[PDB]
Amino acid sequence: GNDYEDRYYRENMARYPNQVYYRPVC
Repeated sequence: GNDYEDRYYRENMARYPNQVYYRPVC
C-alpha cells in the first residue's frame, strides 16, 4: 500500500491461480 496502491494494487496483479497471464487462461 505504501508502494502505490493496495486496494487497487491487487487488481490485475493478483489474479486467479489458473490465470497464466492477464486474460489468457487456456
